[PDB]
Amino acid sequence: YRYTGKLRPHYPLMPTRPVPSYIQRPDYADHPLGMSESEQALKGTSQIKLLSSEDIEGMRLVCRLAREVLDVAAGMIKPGVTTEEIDHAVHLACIARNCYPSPLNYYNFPKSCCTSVNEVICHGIPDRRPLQEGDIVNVDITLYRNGYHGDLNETFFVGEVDDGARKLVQTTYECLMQAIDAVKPGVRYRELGNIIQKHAQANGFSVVRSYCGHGIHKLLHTAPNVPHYAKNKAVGVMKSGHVFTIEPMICEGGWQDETWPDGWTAVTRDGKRSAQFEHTLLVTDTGCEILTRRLDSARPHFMS
Ligand SMILES: [Co+2]
Ligand SMILES: [Co+2]
Ligand code: NA
Repeated sequence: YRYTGKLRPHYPLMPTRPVPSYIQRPDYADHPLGMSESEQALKGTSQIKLLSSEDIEGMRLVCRLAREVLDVAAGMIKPGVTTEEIDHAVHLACIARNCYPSPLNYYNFPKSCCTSVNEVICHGIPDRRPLQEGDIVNVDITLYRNGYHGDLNETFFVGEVDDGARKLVQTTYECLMQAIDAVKPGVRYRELGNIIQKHAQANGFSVVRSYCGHGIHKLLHTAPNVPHYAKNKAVGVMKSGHVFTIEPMICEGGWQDETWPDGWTAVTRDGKRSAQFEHTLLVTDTGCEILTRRLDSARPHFMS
């Protein structure tokens, strides 16, 4: 394998962390290949759940808890901390809130969150590498509580970063918020990619194509499929009670991605940096509820 950049995996990984049996587990947790029966049984549909009041409550709860866990991780971002150390703290924080870390054994994914550094686009595997001054790192938190998943991520600065990092991360956040600001009943899912790419391109950045936002609730990913690039073919129309993510991945260079031999880590083919932000959203009649929002600050962590 030829690496696309400077980053390398730092093995071995610490042994898999167990989750006490009293925490309720999603179906894939105990599947030998981490496949999800319940996702399989809805594999290939494009019908979008309209959430019940019970569902809405379940999604508010897990999404609030997911935010608390991201906030734990955010508190640890500094030079010298390894992504495995972050993942360990995330693992314990999920358990402390009676949640299962959704990534863990999802299709045999080995860790309890995704940590994506620099040229990693998404799905980086926490490992023994200490963060370096100048890095950018995304932590993507998914929790499972009482049958529901919630999903968010932020990109963070590790110490002082260069002007390119500041611009990439600011622009990515702007793309997310512009997309969120358009969400409301009657809007086509395919429209969000138009808004995102327009802002990305205006700032000299490209938009990852191979990864999309997604429905989420009792399934970790389901309809709708939500591309972040212009003139996509996404199917469907937003309706009150829809819940899905918007999670744009923006790149300094080209949009092309490839996967490491680990089968998870997605990287820019050119080795240039990529940043991401994600919220889980619930479509309401005036617009949407940002289920994963910060409650105690107006702004994401990187603006500190
Ligand atoms: Co997501
Ligand atoms: Co996510
Ligand atoms: Na990155």
